[PDB]
Formats: sequence, structure tokens, C-alpha cells
Amino acid sequence: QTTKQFSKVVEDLYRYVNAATGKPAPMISDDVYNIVMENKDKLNSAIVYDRDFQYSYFGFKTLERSYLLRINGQVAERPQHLIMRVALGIHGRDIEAALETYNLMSLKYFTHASPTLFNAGTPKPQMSSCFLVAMKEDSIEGIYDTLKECALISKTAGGIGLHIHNIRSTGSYIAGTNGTSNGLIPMIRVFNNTARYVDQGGNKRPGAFALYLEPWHADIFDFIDIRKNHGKEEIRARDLFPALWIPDLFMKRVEENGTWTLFSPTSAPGLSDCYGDEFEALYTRYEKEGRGKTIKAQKLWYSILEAQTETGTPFVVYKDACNRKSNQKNLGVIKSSNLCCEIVEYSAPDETAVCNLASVALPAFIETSEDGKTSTYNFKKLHEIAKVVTRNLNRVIDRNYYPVEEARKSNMRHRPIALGVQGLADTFMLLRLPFDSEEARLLNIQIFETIYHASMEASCELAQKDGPYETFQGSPASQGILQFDMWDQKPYGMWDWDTLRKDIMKHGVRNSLTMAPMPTASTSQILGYNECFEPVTSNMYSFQVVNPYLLRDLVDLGIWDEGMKQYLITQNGSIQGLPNVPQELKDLYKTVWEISQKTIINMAADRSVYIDQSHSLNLFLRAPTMGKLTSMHFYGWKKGLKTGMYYLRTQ
Amino acid sequence: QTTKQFSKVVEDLYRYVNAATGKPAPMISDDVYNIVMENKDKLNSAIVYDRDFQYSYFGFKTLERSYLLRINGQVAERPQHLIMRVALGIHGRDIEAALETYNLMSLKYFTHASPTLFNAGTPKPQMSSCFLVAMKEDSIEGIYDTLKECALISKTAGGIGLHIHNIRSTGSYIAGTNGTSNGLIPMIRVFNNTARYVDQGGNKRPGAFALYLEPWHADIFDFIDIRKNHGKEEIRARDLFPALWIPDLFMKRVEENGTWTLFSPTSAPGLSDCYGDEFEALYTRYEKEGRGKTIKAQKLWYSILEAQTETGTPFVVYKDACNRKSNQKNLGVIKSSNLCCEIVEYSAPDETAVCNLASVALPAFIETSEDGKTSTYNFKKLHEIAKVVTRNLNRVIDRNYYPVEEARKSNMRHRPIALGVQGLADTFMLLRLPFDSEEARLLNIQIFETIYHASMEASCELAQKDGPYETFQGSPASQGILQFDMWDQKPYGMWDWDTLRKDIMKHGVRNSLTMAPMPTASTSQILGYNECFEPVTSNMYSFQVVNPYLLRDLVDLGIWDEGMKQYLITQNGSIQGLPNVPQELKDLYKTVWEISQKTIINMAADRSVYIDQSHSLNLFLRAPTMGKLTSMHFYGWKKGLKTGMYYLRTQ
Ligand SMILES: Nc1ncnc2c1ncn2[C@@H]1O[C@H](COP(=O)(O)OP(=O)(O)NP(=O)(O)O)[C@@H](O)[C@H]1O
Ligand SMILES: Nc1ncnc2c1ncn2[C@@H]1O[C@H](COP(=O)(O)OP(=O)(O)NP(=O)(O)O)[C@@H](O)[C@H]1O
Ligand SMILES: O=c1ccn([C@@H]2O[C@H](COP(=O)(O)OP(=O)(O)O)[C@@H](O)[C@H]2O)c(=O)[nH]1
Ligand SMILES: O=c1ccn([C@@H]2O[C@H](COP(=O)(O)OP(=O)(O)O)[C@@H](O)[C@H]2O)c(=O)[nH]1
Ligand SMILES: [Mg+2]
Ligand SMILES: [Mg+2]
Repeated sequence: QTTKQFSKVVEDLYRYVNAATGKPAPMISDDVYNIVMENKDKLNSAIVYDRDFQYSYFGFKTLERSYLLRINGQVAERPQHLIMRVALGIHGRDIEAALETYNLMSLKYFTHASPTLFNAGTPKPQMSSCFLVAMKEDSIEGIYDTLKECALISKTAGGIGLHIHNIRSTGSYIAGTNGTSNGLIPMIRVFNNTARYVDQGGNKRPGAFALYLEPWHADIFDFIDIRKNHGKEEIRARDLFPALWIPDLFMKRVEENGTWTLFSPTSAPGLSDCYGDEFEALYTRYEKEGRGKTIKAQKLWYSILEAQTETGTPFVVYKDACNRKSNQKNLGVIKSSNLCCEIVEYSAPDETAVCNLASVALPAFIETSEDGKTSTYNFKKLHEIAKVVTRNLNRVIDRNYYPVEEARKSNMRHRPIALGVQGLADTFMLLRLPFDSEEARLLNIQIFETIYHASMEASCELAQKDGPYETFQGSPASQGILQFDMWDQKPYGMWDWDTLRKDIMKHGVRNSLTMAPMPTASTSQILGYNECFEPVTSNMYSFQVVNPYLLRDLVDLGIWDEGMKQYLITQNGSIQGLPNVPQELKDLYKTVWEISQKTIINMAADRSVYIDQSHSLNLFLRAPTMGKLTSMHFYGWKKGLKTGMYYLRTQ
Repeated sequence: QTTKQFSKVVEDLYRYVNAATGKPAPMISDDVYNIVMENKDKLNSAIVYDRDFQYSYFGFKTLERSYLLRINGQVAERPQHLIMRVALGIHGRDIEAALETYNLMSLKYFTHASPTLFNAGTPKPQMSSCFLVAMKEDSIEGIYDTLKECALISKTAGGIGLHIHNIRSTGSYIAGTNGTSNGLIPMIRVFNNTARYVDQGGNKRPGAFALYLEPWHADIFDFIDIRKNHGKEEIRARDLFPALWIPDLFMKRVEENGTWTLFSPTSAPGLSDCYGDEFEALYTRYEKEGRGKTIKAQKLWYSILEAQTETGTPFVVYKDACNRKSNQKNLGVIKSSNLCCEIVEYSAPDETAVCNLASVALPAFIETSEDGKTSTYNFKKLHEIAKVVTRNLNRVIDRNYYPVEEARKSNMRHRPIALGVQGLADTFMLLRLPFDSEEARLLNIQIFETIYHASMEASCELAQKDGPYETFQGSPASQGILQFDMWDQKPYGMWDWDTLRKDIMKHGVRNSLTMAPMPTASTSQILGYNECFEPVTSNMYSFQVVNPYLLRDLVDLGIWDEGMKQYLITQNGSIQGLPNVPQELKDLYKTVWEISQKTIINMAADRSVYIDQSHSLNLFLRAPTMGKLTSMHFYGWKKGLKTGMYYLRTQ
């Protein structure tokens, strides 16, 4: 019920015409069509259609539902065809690299983020997932230009993070009239409205932008409350996500139980265009000068926590930790993260930051291969594959179709890239390692060091062929200061950092950033592994499937029965305090709510030194409480995390 | 409790500084300040402060509430100061014309529309009331550019009429995705949202745009329903006004009880860029070609009437009558009217049409001066004053501050102007003429002929000094075809049209259009006369004042008492079927609901031949019914009215 020969499938796709309209609607690009036809034999015979049986029933139905291209609502592309198309879309004329990417992706070593999977090798190749946008100016012209931009971006795949620190707060003065300003909320309501009007890619799910405000902005209280399902209606913005861009001085005032001061950006200019001490200097001076409204820090705090407890938002991202520890610091002051709090990239009115994403599948490197029946981890294959994905994401930068000029400007200047991971929890389980074990802690550090090292090396090789990126000179990287150096730490040492730093100083790197582990929400589901780097949330998930690693074990112990089936549904996928189940299994299959959030922050802190950018650290709290949240926020803060919190997931 | 010397008042205004902010906020322009100081003696001694006692208690409190400039919430300008400032803002260095305009305005011969009163002689002189905007393109870029434009326009005084015939309808195809379009409504919802976010001038009342669609657009049914207070919520747009831009062919299909066909503009291009026969030719061809959805004309009809009955909207404006009979026809096809259905001016993506407005006060020309105690009408003073206002509106064009480039382009090319009137009903009453009398019918024709003639002559003189307007060549006017010629009628003849046409053909006119009688909602209330050209809606209005002409008469007849007071409140200001009241009085003070709508359309049809543009014809129906509305719509249509209906006012 789908044509088999690949080039025949391309033919159809490429020759498509929309019957309702009589318009030719080719779904393959010219340049990719040509490549395919010019190499039809090599390409056709390289595919291995058994590999379609690598996908779980749920894995495949995800692919089927919205990934594999359709001709008149009918799926016309086999999973292998999707992959082959992707590999071509990325690799163009370089058939060898294409062919390499094909095998590895089909073998499920890694995958590319959804935009790539959707649009690679199609005429409008928009393979980018992230856009961080700057509010252009505190004017009606600036506001509507940015609005126009978000709409144009939203037309295609990819989420937006938008920062709005420069917008005049409620009641602020306006030259030329006696009218006074209305603040962020009415304006937020405009963005929200545009988010709902512009389809993403052309389908069901709404626009969703994330909004970045620094907690001193005079409209903060309402801003943080944007997602509440009560109060009024016209004070909310229920399709957007508030994200706090928090400076240390705030955390400090909260801790010391002191005061916080709210400014309108026009009474207190420059607050967001600096960080660390210069910021505190400037902020304290403005406070002295009575340009704002002072209140007790802990009153803002307490509000911030109420919102997180109810909505899981705002997210928290530490402005200082982000700017102090960015390889982009030479470009200027970074003003926001993105929609999923993983990207940390400079943006300006004329530079909208972009990022391409792929995820290495960590389980694929477990080989129970030595002799007996221990497993090891093949960190050599991890390095190799990590290098390939680096090269891929880099190719994507050039072949990408940018939705707006400020995106193309930004990407061609700095070439940031984003690697991350899926199936950490799987690797751990397969390796008989409890998520909170000293062994798992070692493995985390190790996996991440090796990806960072790999991608930095592969990027170094690139710089050697195509020159460093335009803005390499002046970077921490160009001075020998890599990610972990900015954490005042020594790398674990599994790889040779001296030689790499040596080369990097000599030849540069092609990419300003490389690592930003992301949520993997849908691309982990295709491959059949757990979300990114978080532990399982349940052993039962939901049409209800028992954890295959758990299940396997329950059988070998001849204890899997009806009570064991139904207990898992009762106890929502938890095996703790369950009568006939060994301590080994109990430790290994703790749900995420059963692991200390201190351990999570620890391992997050551990891998963070090999992360160029940030990672989407979700927090999970079972029995939620002000004080409990407070110690999780501050704990992470002091660890020097960038993304202190993505969602607060609860119940 | 307000400084008296005028130049002192300017001084304060001009020297103002906003204390909260420490910013200098001058409220007079540089060039006007200089003029004032350079002529302080002439200017100070020309004012006559008794004239402040020309204003009724309600008249003055309107002026006080939002017209006279304030210094720290405290009124600092006397009505005479407002006027003097206006006359200067219009007339600049020409002190004689300034001084002329001052006397006439203070004497209440005429006034300028509210934007003028608000901003003349201030630093951001935006004295324009009307903007007709073109939807830039059926793209997300075009949509958001227009949105940006409406916002920038809304920043200052003046209402918008926006036409959207070129936007792709629900479910229409989009190249580049499998997504399908969502039609006008979601997009309308975006405009609506911007209308509420951008304050007008800087105060309370919401943005309000009027939206112009041709009834064949495939989204018509929902479009016409935009103002209903039920159904759903997300299908409505309750801060905008739908206006039908109706072609004859529709009226015809409705009458002949035939079919109507709905097209998306992309399946049926060019429909709005033509009119009359070429349109019917093109439309019928598209129908034959099955590019649309056909339904029974009378089903659309019946829906259109349900909406008017409930919401008083959509307005009706006949596209063909507008284009066939416009002096702007040489410019291209006019695609919309404005917010109050009086302006009929060409617009394009790069030309947003503008208009300045003043209203002659018709009562001021009644002089009971011959000998005995008949009154006459001084049509010679009407001609004179009408000429002055022409010159004024023309000066305003040059001294105006345009909110966007497409407005400045449009106005400097064609220089349209807009005269109208207030206190028709007053003139009639003062002259002992029932609104529906053959005498009142004669006076209407007469008043309007004389304003048209006057303004055309005064504009001719201008063309002689400053050249014709850029696009005069090719105009009906340049061929000797004036307004009434396009109605295939001969003018009443009270003035010498041969000589004027002769001169116009020779020298041109400065303005492409001159006459567009408007609602006068607030500027008739300042002067203390009834709205524009409509009859009184009540003799009692509302803190309740009895019609002074009625009241006067009731006293001289010694019949005004308690029963007469309270009867008027009971019968909502109607004197019909009331026991001790002469037939003379009953005929003279019919409320508007007591006058045949056929008579209204007649007199509207009568003055329409001296109207360059259109006029805001409100319809009043007491006992509303499908068939009754139907005969009022068709009656007006056949009379060749442009604005068939502004609001349907009911109850
Ligand atoms: N009519 C209006 N309605 C609502 N908000 C407005 C309006 N005018 C300005 N603002 C807000 O005020 C800020 C300044 O807008 P902008 O258009 O730059 O003002 P401006 O007229 O140039 N005056 P200023 O910026 O004070 O010199 C922006 O954040 C706008 O959102
Ligand atoms: N992602 C989207 N969501 C909602 N409406 C859209 C989207 N993309 C396009 N439209 C509508 O489709 C029409 C065409 O938009 P435009 O941006 O010109 O499309 P395009 O991508 O250039 N394709 P086309 O115009 O069909 O050649 C406009 O009326 C838009 O309102
Ligand atoms: O629902 C979503 C999820 C994600 N993203 C974007 O994709 C990035 C990572 O998303 P994720 O890994 O969850 O999606 P995947 O690539 O696996 O499909 C984010 O930073 C967003 O910019 C988005 O636009 N909508
Ligand atoms: O509430 C209003 C009424 C009017 N207008 C604009 O002003 C013109 C005429 O308005 P009107 O005569 O009623 O107002 P006035 O000039 O008397 O204050 C219309 O065509 C609109 O463009 C507006 O923006 N808001
Ligand atoms: Mg400004
Ligand atoms: Mg287009």
C-alpha cells in the first residue's frame, strides 16, 4: 500500500499537482530531485527496508501521523524514504556523507529535530527549530515590526522566544499625547492573538511563543500570571509562556530577605544591556535615585512561586550564568533564551538567533560485547556519531531556508548548532544503573564530555576547511577558554583537551556553539526511547504499555502476573513499596518523582560544564510547597545552572 | 479661574513641562508660538470674550470635557483661545485669514471637525478625520504591514475604513503547505485586537475601524455578522464595523429572485478592480466557469437584513454609484468608503486616502431681516462662508501632519476636501418649515447647491494661484462634467454654473473633491444644533431639555404646563396625537421616526447631486420588518444613492 522503489516515490512527490486547484505542488526541491535521478541506482539499492521494523507500533504511528509525506491525504513515503530524503536534503551532492547519514539514522544512532524531518529535501527547506527574537524598539512601529516578524516566522516550523525588557511599563509617559502607556499585558495580548492566527507549518497545534522578562520590570506581577486559568480574562495571555530572565541580584535580595525595585525601562535605561557587577552597580544607583517602586523582594518571590505551582510557569533562566559563561559574550549581552529554555544565543533588532538540532540516541552505544554478558558503553562510537551530527547540523545552516532576513544574518555570522540526546534513562536501565547511583553520575559526566569534545573537534576540522565563523576572534574559545574553563573546573579527562584547545586556538571552530540538549518530545517517541536526559515519569506510561526493561525483569523473576499488572495501573507506574519485588528492581525503576530533585540538579550541574548553551531542565515535585520549591530554585542557582527551571511538573 | 490674556495662555501652553517626568512637553508648535508672539497686540485685542456666552451649558461642557487644552488636568484655554489657536494653526502667517476664520468661528457660522479643534496649532498637527486604507496584499506580510499601518494611524485622531476584498477566503489553497487558509474572520479578529490596543489620540473610546467587503466574497455570511451579541465569541469582531460595498448585479439578483455566487478572490481575480458592466461581464463569466459556490441571492439578503435589524450594521454603500459618479474615476477603481460612509476616495497599497472636514452651521444664515417679521435665508452669506471653509480645509492639507507616508502621498496628489453641515433640522424649524414640506424640499436642494457651487468656485480661484491638483487632467471635472452632470440632471440654477464650469475647464480646481456631509456627532453639540442633515430624533432628548423651538411655541400658546412636560417624557419627545396642540406644531416637530423614510431618501437623493462624495444617511425604523427594510434599501438604490444606509437605528 505504498510504492517501493525510492526514486519512483520521489518522482511522484516531485510531479505532484493539487487536483482541487490545478496547481503544480512539487514536494521535492529541484536540486534534490536532480540528485536523486542522477544517482537512482546507488540511492535505490542503498535502502534497507527491514529497517522499517526498527520502529515500535507507537514509533511508526508517530511517523505516519505527521512526518511521512502524503499525496492526497494518503501516506506515500516509507520511513526509509523519509530518512533518505532527509540525508539528501542535508548533504546535497556529497552522496557519501548522504549515504553515511542514511545508515546511521536508519540504524537509529541519532535523529534530527522535527523541522528537519518535515522539510529537508523539500522546496522550502526550513529545518530550524529555534528563533530568539529581539523586541525591535519601544515604539508602536517597533512593536508591530516584531509582530510582523513573529508572524512570518510562525508561518513555518520552529518556536519563538521573544524578549520585551525594553517596553515601557503601565502608566509610563508618552511624548505627543496626554495618554499614558498600558504596559506589557495589552501588548502581550496582541502577540497572543497573532500566535493563534498564524498556523505553524500548516496544521492543528497553536503558535506558542515564550516571553522573556527580567524580574525588575514594573509589569512583572501580571506578566508572571499570564497563564492562570481564572482571575479575569483580559489580563491573561494563555497561548504564550512567561519566562523569567533572572539576574543574581534578585536571588540575593530574596535570600537576604531585602527589597526589590520595579522600574519602567524608560525611567531606568540600560538594565538589560548589561549583567553581573556592572548591572548591580547600575541597578543600585537607579534604586538610590528613586526612579522605581520598591517592595519586599519576597513578595515578588512568593507570587513567582504561586504561578509555577499552578501553571508550571514562568520558566527560570539565570541571565548572569548565561552571559558569563557564553562563547558568544564577545557579540554583546544575551537577552533571552528560547521556547524550551535550551538555546542561549545573542539576538538584536537586526539579528534573530537561530538553531538547528539533532539528538544522539544514547542506548545505541551499549554493546554487551567483550566475551561474557557484561555490557560496556562504546564511547568511541559515541564520539564518531557525535562528529557526524555536528557536520550535519553545519550543512543544514547553509541549505536552510530562513523565514526572515534577521535570521539569515544571525546564523551566517555565528553558526550556532545544537546537539543533545535521548534515552539517558534507557541507557541507565539497560546498563543496570539506578539514575541516582554514583555509577550513573559517572556515566552522565562521561557521555556529555565525549559529545562536547567530539563536536568541538569536528567543528575544528570544519574551520580548517571553510574558515572559522565570522565572529570567532575575541571569543572565549579563541583565548583557549572552553565551556568548563568558564566553570573553573577541569574536564573529566576521558579525551585529550590539550590537543583540541591547541588546534582550536590555531584554526578556530566553525560553530560558535554546539551543545544544547533539548526536550526531544516527538523525536524520542519516533526512536522509542525516553525524553532526553530526564528519568522515566512512569513505568506504565499510557493505550498503556509496561516498561519493557521492567517487564522483561518481572518475567525472568516469574513474578509478573495479574496483581503486578493491575498494581502498576493503581500506583501509576511505580514499583516502590510493592510486596514481591527485589530492591535491585526498586532502585532501578524509581520514577522521576521518586528521585531527589537535588540529585537531578546535581547531574544537571554535572553535564552543564560540557554544554555550550543550556538544557531544558524540567522540575518534578510530588508534594508541592513554597519552601520546597524555594530550596530547589536556590540549590540550582548556586550550582550556576543557566536554566534553573523549565516546567514545574506537579501533582 | 483661567488666565485671560491670550498670548499669556499660549506662553504657558508652550512653556509647559511634565512635572512627573521633568520632560518639556510644549503643547503649541514652534511656528505658531512665534506667530503669536510676533503679533501679540493684534491677536490679543481681536478676541471678544462675550462670545464665550454663545455656548449652551451642554455646548460648553463638551468643550471643557475634552477640547480646551489642559495644564495638569486643569483647563487652561478659554473657548476663544481654542478658536484663535485653531485659526492660527490653519492660517499660519496669513494673519488676515486667521482673523477672518476667528470671527466667523466665534460667531458660530461654521466649525472644523474634532481632530482640527484638538490639534491645530499644536506640535503634532493631525487635523484629519478620515483614512481609507487598502489591504496591501493577500499575504502574511501584506496583512501585517496593513496592521502596522492601522496601528500607526490609530495613534492619532481619525477613523479608518479598510477594504479586504483581496484576502483569500476560508479553506482556500496556500502554496508551500498542506495547511489551508482560515478566511477573513480570524484575520478580522487580529484587526479588532489591534483596534483595542491602540488608543485614539490618547484617551478612553476604543479604536473602531470600518471594514469593506463586496457581498460576493466567500466569507460574506460571517463577515456581516461580526457585531452580533451572541452565537459564539471567536466568530465575532465587536469593535469593528462591517460595511457592504454592494454592486448593482447583487441588488438585481436579489430583486429578480435569482442566484448569487460566492468566490474566493484567488479563484476569481479582478472582481473589485472593476465596476458596472465590465464587472458583470467578468462576474457572469466566472459563474459560468464554476469557480464559486452558488446559492439563492435572497438567502444572503435575508441574512444581511437580520444583521441590520439587530446591530444596525453592516452599512450599505453602492460600489457602482460611487465609481460611476466620482471625479476621482480617472485615478482607478474606488474600493471602499470610510468609517462613517461619507468619504468616497480612491485608495491603493501605496495611497491611503485622507480627508479634512468642516461643517457649516446652517441656522446662522437665517435673517429675519427685510422689514416686518418674515425670515429669509441669506444664501449670499452661505456662499461666502462656504468659500472660507473651502480655503481653510485646503490650508489644512499642507499644514497637516500625516501619520503615514501613504496618507501624505494620497493627499498631496488629489487634495480632496470635505464640507458638510449641521442644524438642517434647526433651519427648518426656525423657518416654520416641516421637514417633509415641499418648502423644506426646496430649501435642501438650495442650501446644497449653493455650498457645492461656492466650494467649487473657491477651489477654482486656488487652482489659479497654486495650479490645479496633480491629477486634474483626465477628470470628469476637466471635461466639464460636474457632480450633477453625472446624475444626468440640470442644477437648480440659483447660481451661475456656466461661468464656473467655464473657469474650471480653463484653470482647473485645487481639490479633487469638496463635499462630503458627515455625522457632526460632537461638533454639532458644541455649536448647539441638531446632527447634520437629519431631523430631530426627539423633542426632549436627555439631564432632559425640551426643544427650545417647541418650548418657545408652547409658551406663546399658553399651553405649556405640567401635563405637557410629563407627556413629552412619556411619549419620548413626540408631540403627535397630543390633545391641545395645533396641527401646525404637530407637523413642524415630527420626530425622525414620524417622517416617511421615502421622504428622507428623497431629500437625500435631492442633495446628492451637489455632493462630490457621499453623505452619512442614517435610517430610522420604528416598527422594523424584513419587507419594510427591503423597500427602503431598494428605493434608495434606484435613486442612485451612494450610501444607501449608514446605521439602521431602531426600536
Ligand atoms: N496611541 C497609543 N496607544 C497605546 N499605546 C501607545 C500609543 N502611543 C504610544 N504607545 C506606547 O508608548 C510607547 C512609545 O510609542 P512610540 O510610538 O515610540 O511613541 P512616540 O509617539 O514616538 N512618543 P515617545 O516614544 O514617548 O517619544 C510604546 O511602548 C507604545 O506601545
Ligand atoms: N501559516 C499560516 N497560517 C494562517 N494563514 C496563512 C498561513 N500562511 C498563509 N496564510 C494565508 O494565506 C494567504 C497567503 O499568504 P502568503 O504568506 O502570501 O502565502 P505564501 O506562502 O506566499 N503562498 P501563496 O501566497 O499561496 O503563494 C494569506 O491570505 C494568508 O493570510
Ligand atoms: O511543541 C513544540 C516543541 C518544540 N518546539 C521547538 O523545538 C525545540 C525543541 O523541541 P523538541 O526537542 O521538544 O521537539 P522535536 O525536535 O523532538 O520534535 C524548542 O526549543 C522549540 O524552539 C516548538 O516549536 N514546538
Ligand atoms: O466616533 C468617531 C466619529 C467619527 N470619526 C471620524 O470622523 C469623521 C466624521 O465624524 P463626526 O462628524 O461624527 O465627528 P466630529 O468631526 O463632529 O467630531 C468620520 O468619517 C470618521 O472618520 C471617528 O474617528 N470616531
Ligand atoms: Mg517613540
Ligand atoms: Mg503569497
